[PDB]
Parts: sequence; structure tokens; C-alpha cells
Amino acid sequence: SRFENKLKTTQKHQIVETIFSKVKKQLNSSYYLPARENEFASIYLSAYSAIESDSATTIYVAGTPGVGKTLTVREVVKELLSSDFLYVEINGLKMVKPTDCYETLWNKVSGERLTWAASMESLEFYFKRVPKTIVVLLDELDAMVTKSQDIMYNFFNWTTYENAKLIVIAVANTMDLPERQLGNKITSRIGFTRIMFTGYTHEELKNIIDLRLKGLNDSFFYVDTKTGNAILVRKVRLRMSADAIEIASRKVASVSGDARRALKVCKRAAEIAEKHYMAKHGYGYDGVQTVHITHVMKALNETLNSHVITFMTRLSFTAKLFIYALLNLMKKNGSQEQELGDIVDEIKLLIEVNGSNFVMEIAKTLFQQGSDNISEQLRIISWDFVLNQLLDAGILFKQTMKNDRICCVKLNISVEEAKRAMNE
Amino acid sequence: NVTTPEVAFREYQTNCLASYISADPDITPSNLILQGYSGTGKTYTLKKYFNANPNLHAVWLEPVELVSWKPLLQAIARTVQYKLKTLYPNIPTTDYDPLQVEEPFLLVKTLHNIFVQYESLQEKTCLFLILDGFDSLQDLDAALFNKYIKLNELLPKDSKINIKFIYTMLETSFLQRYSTHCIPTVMFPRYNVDEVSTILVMSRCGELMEDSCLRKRIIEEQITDCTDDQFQNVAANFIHLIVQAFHSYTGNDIFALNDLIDFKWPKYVSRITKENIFEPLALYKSAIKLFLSTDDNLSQTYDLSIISKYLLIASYICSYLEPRYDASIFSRKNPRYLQPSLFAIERLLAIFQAIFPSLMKANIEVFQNLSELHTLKLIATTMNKNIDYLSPKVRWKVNVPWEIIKEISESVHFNISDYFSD
Amino acid sequence: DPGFGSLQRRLLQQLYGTLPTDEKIIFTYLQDCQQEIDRIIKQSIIQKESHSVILVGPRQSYKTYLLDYELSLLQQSYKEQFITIRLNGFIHSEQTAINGIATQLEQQLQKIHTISSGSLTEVFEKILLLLDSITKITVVFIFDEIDTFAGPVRQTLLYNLFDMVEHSRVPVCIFGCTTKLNILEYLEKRVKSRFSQRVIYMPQIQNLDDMVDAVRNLLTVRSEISPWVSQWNETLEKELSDPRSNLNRHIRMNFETFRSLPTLKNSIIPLVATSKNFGSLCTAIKSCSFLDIYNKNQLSNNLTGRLQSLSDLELAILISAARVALRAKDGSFNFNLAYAEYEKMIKAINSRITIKLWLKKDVKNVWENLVQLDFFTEKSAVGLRDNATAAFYASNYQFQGTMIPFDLRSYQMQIILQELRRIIPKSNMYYSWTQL
Amino acid sequence: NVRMMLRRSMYKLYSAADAEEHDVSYDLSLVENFKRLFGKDLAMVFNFKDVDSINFNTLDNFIILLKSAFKYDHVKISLIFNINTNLSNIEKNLRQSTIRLLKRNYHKLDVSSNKGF
Amino acid sequence: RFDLVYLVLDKVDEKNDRELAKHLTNLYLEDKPEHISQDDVLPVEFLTMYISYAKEHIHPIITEAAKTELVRAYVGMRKTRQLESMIRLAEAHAKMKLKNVVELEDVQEAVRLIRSAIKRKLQEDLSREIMNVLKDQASDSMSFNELIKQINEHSQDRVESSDIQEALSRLQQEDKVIVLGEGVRRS
Amino acid sequence: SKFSFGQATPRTLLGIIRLSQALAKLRLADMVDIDDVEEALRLVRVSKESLYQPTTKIFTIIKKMLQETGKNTLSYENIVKTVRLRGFTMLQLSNCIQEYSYLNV
Ligand SMILES: Nc1ncnc2c1ncn2[C@@H]1O[C@H](COP(=O)(O)OP(=O)(O)OP(O)(O)=S)[C@@H](O)[C@H]1O
Ligand SMILES: Nc1ncnc2c1ncn2[C@@H]1O[C@H](COP(=O)(O)OP(=O)(O)OP(O)(O)=S)[C@@H](O)[C@H]1O
Ligand SMILES: Nc1ncnc2c1ncn2[C@@H]1O[C@H](COP(=O)(O)OP(=O)(O)OP(O)(O)=S)[C@@H](O)[C@H]1O
Repeated sequence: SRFENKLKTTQKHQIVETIFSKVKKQLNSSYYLPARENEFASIYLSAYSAIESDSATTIYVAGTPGVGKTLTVREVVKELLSSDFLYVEINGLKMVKPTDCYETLWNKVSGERLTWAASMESLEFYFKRVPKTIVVLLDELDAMVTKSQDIMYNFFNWTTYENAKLIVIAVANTMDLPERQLGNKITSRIGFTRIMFTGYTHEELKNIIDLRLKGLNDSFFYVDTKTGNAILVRKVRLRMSADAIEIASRKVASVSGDARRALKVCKRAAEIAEKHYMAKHGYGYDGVQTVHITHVMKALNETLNSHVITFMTRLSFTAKLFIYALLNLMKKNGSQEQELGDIVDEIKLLIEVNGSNFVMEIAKTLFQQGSDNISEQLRIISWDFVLNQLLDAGILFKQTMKNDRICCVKLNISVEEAKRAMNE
Repeated sequence: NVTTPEVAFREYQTNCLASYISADPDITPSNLILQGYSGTGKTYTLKKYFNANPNLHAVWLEPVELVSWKPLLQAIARTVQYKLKTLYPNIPTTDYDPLQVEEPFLLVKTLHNIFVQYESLQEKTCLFLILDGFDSLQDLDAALFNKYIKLNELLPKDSKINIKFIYTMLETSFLQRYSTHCIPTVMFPRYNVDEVSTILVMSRCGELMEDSCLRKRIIEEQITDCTDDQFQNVAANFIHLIVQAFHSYTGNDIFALNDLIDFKWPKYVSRITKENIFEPLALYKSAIKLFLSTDDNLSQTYDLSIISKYLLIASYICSYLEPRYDASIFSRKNPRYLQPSLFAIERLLAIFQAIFPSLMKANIEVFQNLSELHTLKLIATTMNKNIDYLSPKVRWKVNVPWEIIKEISESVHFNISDYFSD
Repeated sequence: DPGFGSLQRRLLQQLYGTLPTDEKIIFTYLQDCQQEIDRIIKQSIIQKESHSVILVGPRQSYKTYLLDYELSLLQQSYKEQFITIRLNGFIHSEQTAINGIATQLEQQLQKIHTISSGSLTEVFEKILLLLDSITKITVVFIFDEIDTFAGPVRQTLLYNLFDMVEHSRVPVCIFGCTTKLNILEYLEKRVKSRFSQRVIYMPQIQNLDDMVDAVRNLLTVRSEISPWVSQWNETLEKELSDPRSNLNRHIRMNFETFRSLPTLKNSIIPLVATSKNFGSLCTAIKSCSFLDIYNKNQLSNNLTGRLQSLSDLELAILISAARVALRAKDGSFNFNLAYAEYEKMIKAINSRITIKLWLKKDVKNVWENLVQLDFFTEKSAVGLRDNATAAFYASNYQFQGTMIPFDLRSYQMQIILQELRRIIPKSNMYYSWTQL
Repeated sequence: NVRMMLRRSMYKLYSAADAEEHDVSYDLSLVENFKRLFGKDLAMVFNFKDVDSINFNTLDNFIILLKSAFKYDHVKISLIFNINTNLSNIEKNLRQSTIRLLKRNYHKLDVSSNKGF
Repeated sequence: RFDLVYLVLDKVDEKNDRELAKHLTNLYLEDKPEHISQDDVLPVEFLTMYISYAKEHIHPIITEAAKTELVRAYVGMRKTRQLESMIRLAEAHAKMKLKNVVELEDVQEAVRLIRSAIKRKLQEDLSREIMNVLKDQASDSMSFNELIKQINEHSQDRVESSDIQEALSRLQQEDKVIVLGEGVRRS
Repeated sequence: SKFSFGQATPRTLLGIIRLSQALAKLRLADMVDIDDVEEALRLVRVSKESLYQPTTKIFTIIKKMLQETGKNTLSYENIVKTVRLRGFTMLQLSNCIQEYSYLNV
């Protein structure tokens, strides 16, 4: 509103619009829908009746995140401005305290800043007195349910008044929410509309990608060979291999069916080809191009593959010495949770059960940093350090006790992969 | 480059603190740990550096005279604008409220407000903050010490004045929680038996030759014109013996030596002669009686009445007597070391009616002395100290050791050692 | 000469990295990781990208050192082009961090050329409307310990900034730095779907040769300042090229236990400031005997020098204190059980031969220091609470262990009996009592 | 606790200070600035009413906090220990490092309603 | 009384057995191993001549100078047959490398040798239970059946009745417990 | 377990090498190809199987096979029939079955 005038600055020194820059502009998550096409009507025809008849209803939709329920209801009200209402985005998680939404409503009727106490008095005074038109979105309803349900009873008791000019639209995480958190007295007021949103399917996940790739798929750019700048000296084209787009779809529809996850894995795979193109020619920052299948093979795996295995083999020696002692106790006792003094008891013992071999150059260093002057250390060198280093890494976990002997230690990652990474 | 001082036994540690501190901020490391137990003179050896370095500027804070972190932020912000007033008095100032801050954001909010008007200075000057006693803060936790580490980096790094820290703490189990931050530490070792005595002689000659208790005893006895060196010898003979007859009792302390001297000194003064000033060995043989006793304890026959005395003597019985054995051995027809068991009500009067000399039946005064004994904290409740009256589930227990029971048994002529049988 | 001291000026600020930003030196074992960070960060400002990332690696891993290095690398040429907002998860709670953002916003506006005024949720929708909405100012977020924001209960502040990726015309970039490795499972579903899923792991010194290559680039000065420099540079590598040299020998120890450079970087700072002439410094890195004294002092009072610095009685109490501790099943022991077996130990010494057996009223004064030397612990005593409100819940709680007297607080053991035999020399008379 | 034993006690003298005097923080900050906050110097006295019911480690940690006030020289401290009985019990409970702090100038005055009748 | 034992266990894993299969097929790479001479390997005829010269020309003495490292090498296995084996091991270490006097470093490796050459829950519970059903049997025998029954009776650590059979066999054969009858079980 | 017998030995590996040499000797070739080892391993696994009584192209081929019935069958007799006429062995496609199962196709 105000400060966007101050967020503008002047000197914009000719940023290089490369080949893959114009992809990510439309691969931004902003800018009729194919997948939830008919269900848009099922909201709207439920909404169009109450709007043009001055009533008060409730609409309940659910589903996993990434299915358009943030998007679709915005498209409902957007066309309605063409044809009497006040649009508010009452987000649940964007309220600091749960009562703070009450302030917004009384602010968004006349422009006053009053109590969550004093708001809901005048709100109740509004909802049963006004002679005769308010659209409210109650987003992310896991936030506003937590304390004692006294807030949630209000937001549907206002719907019961026949003289209440309000239209509520609830969007939750799960259909189960008025059956495993709310009471039945709320569950009578929630109704039984219950419009379910499923996931997306992999065919439609192809049909959502090309909507972003409408005017740019297999099109042509005008490029100077000196700076790498592209314009919608050569006239190059850039093509997108649809089969790699398909294998992006057949995974994301399989695991999650999330519309952000489908776009972003294409967005991550787009910039892999960006740096490899910049690697071969170096246009910096101041014949026919494509994106291979091998890009989305890596980037989809890049969502999965870890490093704690690679982290463990790149740790210190006494770190790998520590875990090897720790699995030795877990196969000695079978109790998966060993006392800290017994580990210090073991790393002493794991010196001399090996022979008089490298182990001696270890055993010299393991109790003194050379320096035969100062010696005879009880616990090993930096034993507080590696145990602190294994703690904040999340691999280990150690309960709090002022005794530094009988405080228990519990593993936090799978102990087999700890056994498996130890083998290297 | 800096002008190092010199002290008695910190010859390595004066070098590192001269190493890890410069007036230039870039060479100066951010955070620092001076660690050691109480009895090493770290507050001594730190200030002893600072008196030899008038070029730098030190702001001295004291956490032990505070109680919490919420005033501790108010302690910091009040003092830097107090100090920078006395360092650059030409610089004009919008003085802020140090009472206003209570949260760890508000400090760096206000230090963003403080330092910006001081930007016009000529060179990058550092400013050393000193916290003394960070472990004995009485509301400490895990997530306070790291909260003060990163305060430097939230500051703008390009300001003309840079605030850096030095932390004084003890109880080295605490430092082992934060070794992964790898801030530079200078540990301070404990002492040995000679250097305790060596520190103590060069610190207590300035009072024990100038005390009037000597100066009275100078003119009271036939004063030979004994030298200050002759006063120095008997002072040194005192110190070199008092640490010898007490070192096993006190450990390697300095504070616990600084007061035991000031208890046994005038009692040592009275037992000198005119002649034993030249005779030190026989002087110890005449003043022997204080050198084998502690004299730090400033055994009561207890005030309580007779029926309350038998009320105590029945309460000690259920430190070993279980309900499986007691009703057999106390018919009307070893855990001496161990922690006491838990009572209930009316088991007292079960044992009290038995062991009293039909001769008694009225129990109003017997009920009087119970909560009399509750105010003496000799028998206390297991639970909180509130609802113990109405018989809900309330368990009781003694808090008196065996010896005070043993004297109070014979004080009422009652025999107790028979009924304790391992 | 001051030229030797001028070399101390150069070498010290090289060991702290406080040079001007043109000559800050990054070690070779992470040069790839800063460039992919650079490819993230410089196309976010110049090419107006709106993408986030999470830095993940252990403590003291140059993570905050890398990011402001990029900013200083961009502060020289892109001055007004961007502003930075830096938040620590340590210094900011969940709710004051909203006031943390807005107050750090407005002070940038006077540097680039009514916001903090109102309630906490009043200013919250303000920065929502100021962010969601010639060229546009881009904003870089610097988040230290973003895992603590990722708690179980609310996770509000993460949810707003990650949606600012999706909708805002203002180009942003988010930089999470943490050390909890599996950060992605710590998030819930609805926040992770907002997240662009790209994390980058921080490298470690994977070979012994790597940090050897690092310390060479660390200590070597390349710019001409002192006459000593050309002499000083070849002395460094000659110690480093020899695998039998002591500096090369002691670096191998640092590769073994710590395998972390700023630990070793800490050791050199007194070693190069303790010299007073040029030739002494060259002998110091040739001898490296100061590193022995340094590792002596870092070790001198954790547990062993605690034990060596006690008198005859304090040993004798503790030696008895463990011989009681071996008997019970949990190992707990009272004060009366200590002094009883301490009595017969002294009686055994006189009967086998003149040692002052002390009283009851004095051992307490020795017993006081032993518990605050942490050689014992209380039986059920959670030492340090993690945060403030868990510690405040322990302060109001009246305790029962103080309500039993001093000589019956069931003290347990920190240092076990069998380990005492290995540290106590056989020359001491109580050596027969270490073993049972 | 240690905390509210400090905080209520600083509050209790502060209103007693303004009433004789004719915004601030309730901790030891007032104790040094009492020369400047109220002009004349300070000699406070501590009527510990029922001393044996208190957890003594709180009392022992309390008196170390009062030990830090000994470096301002315009304030004088005086402690009154109204025990019920059993002085030998009290030297058992405290830390021995603080008994040596206590034993400088102690006075064992007896106050009993029944004293030799 | 055996002088030297050898744990020649495989313990199969990666980056080991791969080199094993590669070295076994490397002489299958060529039809004839004529390329066996360009490596650090002595021939057989030179080896037996050096061995026959060393066995009949060197009488090494075990001096008192290697006393201190032997005592401590014995107590580590003690915390006389091992001592008699290690002195012959140390004199064979002295037999090689043309030495007439034994040296202090030569026993270090010898001990490493015998320490690298050699590098309970089940039966415990077993006996435990046996004891139990004994007790609850008025000491009468535990049945095969009831044994198996209580022993699989716990889901946690899966004692398979075959494994059961085996460990049982062990203890009995270890003489700890007695079991009789093909169709029955005795505690 | 219950249906197990023996373990893998190096003599079985030497016998597999000898059977591959015999298969190359029966084809009168001077070299051992990839077709003999995949036949010998199939032989030694089907010798015990009676008790129960280079990848992207293959994936593309599988997709082509699907472009008819849309069937995700576990074991194949008519998917492999379009592979042998091209040039790849029976072992490469055998890995393509298992790998890809990670694609859940
Ligand atoms: N059918 C669609 N057509 C076009 N764009 C879509 C479609 N579905 C989702 N998107 C885009 O993907 C984003 C995903 O956001 P939504 O799915 O609307 O949010 P969501 O499903 O409510 O998940 P939440 O908000 O965390 S519960 C949208 O903001 C759009 O930018
Ligand atoms: N080298 C020294 N020369 C002279 N006096 C010394 C020396 N070292 C220590 N002292 C004395 O030791 C005393 C101990 O002072 P402190 O600094 O309080 O001891 P501490 O170990 O710091 O305990 P604190 O105060 O709880 S941190 C000082 O007051 C000095 O008088
Ligand atoms: N102002 C600074 N200039 C240069 N280097 C710095 C600065 N502050 C810290 N460092 C370096 O930062 C390194 C420590 O790594 P950091 O990233 O700061 O800490 P970290 O553990 O890696 O991440 P943090 O700080 O714990 S969230 C050390 O090598 C310091 O020399």
C-alpha cells in the first residue's frame, strides 16, 4: 500500500535474461483450472444460491495441502466482484494468538480496533440485529481449534442466525476434523456437505504443467552469442522433453499428489541444466537447446537421497570409534539404551583387546596429544567434544542428568545403517 | 603489542590474556572463557591486568549481585551509555531508557540505537565487557549461555565501537556442554601446598604487622625494639605453620585460609612472651592448643517438655521398627545409619501409649506438642505443608540424627538401645 | 623491529579472517560449496530469483562466515541493490521475532533513503501487506538456528515467509542455517509443501591432506608487507612438507580427535603472539613445544588435575567414598556410611605400623568442596534445564532432599573406584585401598 | 526461592524509604545508589522470623548475595536470627564456607519467657 | 596347551570379496601367467635356500632386555603355555632377518600376532526359564513343550524352537541341564 | 531358514566360470560373451527352483508394451520377446525389472 512506493529503486543494470530465466518466470507459482474443474462449480453453485438470496450457510472442504483449495476459493470470489460482499482471508496460522482473528472481523466491518472480548460482543450484536453479505475464509483450521473449542463454537453459531449476513467457508486439513477434535454439538452445525478433494492424477499433472508452459514450450528466443541474453548472434529454440515431464508426474501423483511439489521439482530440474549450460560457455551474470531426461532423474532423487551415511564416514576417528563402541554394547546387552559410563568403560577396554599393533600410535594420541609430560587421562581426549558434536548433529540423543555416568543415551537414527556405515 | 603486568603464579596465563586481548578490535577474538574454580584469583588476575593497561577501557559487570537475566540485560545497557558518556563527552546523545529492555531482542534493538550516534569516531575502538561469575547465576539454564555468544554478530559489524565479551565461570562440567562452539578458553589451575603459602604470605603481611592487636601487645609487654623484620619473621613463622597444621582440613583454598587466620590470630597474640620473639619453636609449644582444634563451631539438651520428650522417643522407633514386628515385641500382655521410613498418624499413639510410665488417658496436650514439633522441623510432612491436618494421605518422618535421640533417651531415663536389634 | 611486529599484525588478522573482503581466503575443501551458494545468492538479487535453501552442517563450519562473505563480496558493487535481515533463533522467540523483523526493516529505509507502531499482530499484517504487494528492492533473509523455530506447536513464522516465495512480487531468498541433520522431517506437512526442498550439506575435511592444504593457505601471507615475509613463507612450508616435522606431526593429532580446523586455528594465536623477535617465532613453529603446554592447560582441570590438586584427607575421604559405593546395587551411599568405613581404614593403617584421625564436625567442611568439585552428585538431580520456563517450573518446587539433613542426602558417584587405581600412584600409602 | 526473597525485600524497604523521603528496579541497584537516591546512608536489619522452616540452601545462597554488597561502604548490614531453638541444628544445615562468614561477630543472646523463672 | 590358534572367519562384505573375485579372474584374463615376475615376490628356490641357511646357521639367544615387555604381555591374557609359545614366537622373530640377539620391538608384533589371531542372552534366558519351570514344577522337569511354549511366549527376541533345541542341546551337553526322551523335555 | 541349503562358495564361482567356458566351447568361440553367464546363473537357480512346486531404452520398450493393454505384470514371457531382436542380453533387462520397481510402475 504505502511503502511499495519506497520499495522501488532506480539503477537496474541490464540483467541477463538467459534461456532458462524466462522459464522460471512462468514457473513461478502465481501465473479456469483443469483438474478441479467441476468441483469449482460445486463450490460456486453452493455459493451462488446463498449470495443472491441473502442467507447464511456453511461450506466445508478438506484435503492434503497442495490441491488448490487455497487457490480455488480465491477463483470463486474473483469472478463474483463482477456481479455486495466483503472478502477477508482469516488465516489460522497467520494469527499470533487464536483470539486475534476476532479483532480483524470488527476491524473489517467499520474500521475499529477493539478487544477480542469487545469485538465479539459487537459481532454478536451485529449478527442478530441488522436488517437486510459477508464472505469469510477460515483457512488452516488446525491452528484455531487447539485450546478449548470456545472459539470454534462461535464461528458456526453465528451461521445459525437467520438475520446473519455472513457466508463462511471452512478449509481444513482433514475431513476427520469435526469428528476427532470437535464436539458433536459443533458437528451438527458443520453440516454434511463435506466436499472432498482428492489428490491430483498424473495425467492432469501433465495438464497443469503446460498451462505454465503455454506460450513458451518449443518456442524461439533471439540470442546474442556474447552475453547469453535471450529475447522472446543466433535465433535459438528451446524444447522440453515431455516424457521427462511425464516421469515427474508419475512420481508426485504417486506419493503426494501435491501441486507445489510437481511444479518445484520441475523448477529444481530446470536450474540443473542452467548451470551446466553456464559451465560449458560461461556467460556469467551481468544448435537447439533442450532439457534432458537425465535432469529430472537427478532432481527427483535429490528430494530423496541423504548424507548421514556420507557424514559418518567423513567424521572424526573418535566419532567412528564412539559409534562402534555403542553398537557393541547394544549387541552385548540387547537393551538399545546404554549408560554413559559403560561406554567410557568400553573404549578403555577396546584398546587392549586389540593387540600391540597403529593402535599404539592411536593409544598414545588417544589419551595425550603427544607430550609425555602431561598424561594419564581418565576419559579420552575431547570426549565431551565428540559427544557434544554427536548430540547437535541429531545422530545421538542424551537425556539430561547432572551425573555424567548414569545418564542414558538413546540412538536416534536406525542402528543398522549405523552398523552399515561403520563398515567403510 | 601490549604492556603486560607481572604476578606471582600466572606466568603462562598472563601471556595468553595479553595474547587474546588487544586494543585493536580485529586482532581481538570475540568471546572468551576464563575458567577455574573459586580459589584461583581470577578476579584478582584479571583486574591486575587492567590496572596495568590504562589504554583500554573496561566495563565491569557483576552477575552475582544480580538474580536474573531480565535485569542482566538492564545491567548491560545502563552501563555502556554510562561508560561512553565518560569516554566521549563531546558526543551528543538521545539517552534511552535502560528500564525499557526486558527481552533479548530489546538489547540489540537498543544497541542498534546506542552506537549509531557514536559513528563519527576516529578509529575502530574496542570495548571489553566483563561478566564475573556466570555459573552461579541463580536462574541459569542451557539456553542462556549460547544466547549471549551470538550477540556480537547481530550488531552491525562496521560500527566504530565494537563490543566484545569475557566470561568468568566455574564448575567445568558446565563448560563441557559448549566445547563445540570452540571459543578460546584459558583454564586456571588449582594450587599446590607451597604456592598457597607463598600467595598467602605476600598478601597478609600488610595487615598482620599493622594490626593494633600486635601494636597493643608491643607496648603491653616489655618492648624490645624489635624490627619490622622481626615482626615479619613471627608473621612468617605464623603463616608457614598455620598452613602446615591445617592444609588437610581446608584443601587448596585461599578464602578459607583468609578467615581462619583472622580467627586464630589474636588468640595466638596473647600467648606470646617478651622472650619468645627470639624463640619461635617453643612459642608454638606454648600456643599449641589452638593449632589442633578447628574453632569454627560457634550438642543441645533440648528445650521440649516431658510428654513431648516421649513423643520424640516414639517417633524415632519407626526408623527401623516395621509393622510386622512392633506389635509382638511391645505387647501389653542396621538402619541406625539408613534413611528414616515413613509414618502415618496414630501409629505414634500406638507406640506412645505403650511406652509411657492407664496412667495417662487425656491426649489434648499430646496433640499440642505434635505441631509444636512440626514448627521445630524435627518431624516434617512428606507432602507440601498445607493440608496435613485432616487425615488425607499424609506420611510423616523424623529429621533428627541418632545421637540427639540417644542423649534425650537418658535425659528422661528411658532405654532405647535394647529395642534396636540387627 | 616493528616490521616483525607488522608481520604480527598481518598474520593475526589472517588467522581471524578480518581482512578486507577482496583477500579473505577460503580453503580449498569447500570452494565448490561457496560457488553453488554464490550461484544461489547472486541470481536471487541480480536475476531477481525467489528461491530458498537450507544450510546444514555441524558447529564452527564457516556457515555464518560464508554468507556475510558473499554479502561483502556483493557490498562492494551492489550497494543499494539489496538489504539484509538477520535473525537468530537463539536470540528471538516465536513472537518477538515479528518485532525483530519490523524494527530491522525501518532502519534500512533511512540507509536506502510508522512500521513498528501498533500491536504485535497489527504490525504483523503490516509486513504481510508490505511484502506480498527502475527496479524492486530484493531482501535477503539470514536465519541462524532455524530448527528452533521448527517446534511442534505453532510454526507460524516459517509458514508466512515460505508463502512469500509463492505470491510476493518482492524478490526474496531465505537462508536457513542449522545443525540438526534431518531438518526436513522436523517440519510438518503444510510447511514442507511450501518449502522448495533444496538443502545443501556442508563439507568436512575428508582426507588428512586436506587440512594440511588448508593450513598452508591459512598461514601463508602473499602480500608484501615485511622484509621478513619471504624468509617467513619458506619456513612455514619446510615444516609442512616434512612428514616427520613436529608441526606436521601435531596437525595429524588434530585430524584424529577433532577433525575441525578452528580448534587448531585457536592454538596458533597464542603461539604467534608469544614471540618477541623474529628468530624466536621460527623456532617456535619448528619446536611446537608450546602446543604441548597449550594442550596441557586445556586439560589441566577437567577431571584429572581436579584429582591431583587435593590434599591427603580429601583423597582419603573420596577413596573411602567409592569403597562404600561398590557395595550397594545402585552405588548410592550416605555420609554416615562414608565416615564409618573411613574410620576403619585409618584404624587399619595404625594397626599395621601416627595419622591424625579427624572428627565428625570437620569432615563436613571437606565434604562441602567435594560435592562442588563434582566428584559426587545428588541421586536424582536434573542439573540444567534446557530453556527458561522449564527452569522456572523447577524454582517454585519446594524440595524434599533439603528437608532430610545434610548427612543423609544420598550422594552418588561421578568417578568410579576402579579408575582411581590407574591415576593414584603406588607411592601414596592409600594405593592398597584403590583396589578393594 | 532466592529470587522473590530478594525482590519482595527490596520492595519492602523502598516504600519505607519514600515515606521518610517526602520507576526504579527492585534489586541491589538501589543499594549502591541509595546515597544518591535518598541522600543519607543506610543501615538495614533483617528480622528472619521463623528461620528453621526455610530450606537453608536458599538461605545460604541468599547470604552470599548479601556478601556482594560489602564494597560500597555507605551501607551497614545487620542480621537477626529468630530461631525457635537448637543452635547446634543450625550449624549443621548451612554450608561451612558461610559459617566462617557468619562467625566474625556473633552474639548468642538468650530470649526466653521462661529463663530461671 | 595349543601354541597358536587362527580365526580364519570370512565375515563377507563389500570392497573385499570384490577384489577376491577380481584376483581370481585376473589370471583368467590371460591364458598363461608369464607376467607373474614383475612384482615384489621371491622365487621358491631362493626362498628355500635362505630358509635352510637361516635354520642351520642362527642360534639366537633370548636376552634379559626383553623381560619388561613380556611380563605385561602375559598379564593382559591373565587379567604358562602362552608364555612358552610366545618365547618360541619371539625367537622365531629373531630367527628371521639374520639376527643373533633378540630385540625389544620383535615381541611387540609377536603379541599383536596372538592378539589378532583370536581377535549368552540366549542360554541365559534359557537356564533362567528352566530354573523357573523347575521351581514352579516343585523342581520337577520342564517339558520340551512348555519350554518351547514359554520361550516363544515372548515376542521380543524370537527364540525359534529349533534354536531352542540347539541351545538346549548346548547346555545339556555343556552338562548344565539334563534332558531325556525323544518325545519329551526335561529341565 | 526352513527352505535354505548351503551357502555361496568360491568353488561354485569357479564352476560358473567353467560352465561359461563350456558354453563358449559349445558355440566354438574364442571368447566368452555375456550370454553364457546369464544362462549358467539361470541354470544353477532353476536347479533348486523346483522345490517350491542400458536401462532407459528398456524402460521405453516397457512403456511401448504398455501402450496396448496397460498391464503391470510381475514375470514376463512376451515383454522380453521384443528385446532380443534388438541387441541387448537377458541380464540387462533383468536389472530393468528390479530398478523400475522403484518407479512403482
Ligand atoms: N489446478 C491448478 N491450476 C493451476 N495452478 C494450480 C492448480 N492447483 C494448484 N496450483 C498452483 O499451486 C499452488 C498450490 O497451492 P494450493 O494447492 O492452492 O494450496 P493448498 O492446496 O491449500 O495447500 P495449503 O494451502 O498448504 S492447505 C497454487 O497456489 C497455484 O499457484
Ligand atoms: N598471584 C597472586 N598474587 C597475589 N594474590 C593472589 C594471586 N592469585 C590469587 N591471589 C589472591 O587470591 C584471592 C582470590 O580472589 P578471587 O578472584 O575471588 O578468587 P576466585 O578463585 O576468583 O574466586 P571467585 O571470586 O568466586 S571467581 C585474591 O583476592 C588475591 O588476593
Ligand atoms: N566477523 C567474522 N569475520 C570473519 N570470520 C568470522 C567472523 N565471525 C566468525 N567468523 C568465523 O566463523 C567460523 C565459525 O563458523 P560459524 O559459521 O561462524 O559458526 P557455525 O557454527 O559455523 O555457524 P553458527 O555461527 O554456529 S550459527 C570461525 O572460523 C570464525 O573465524
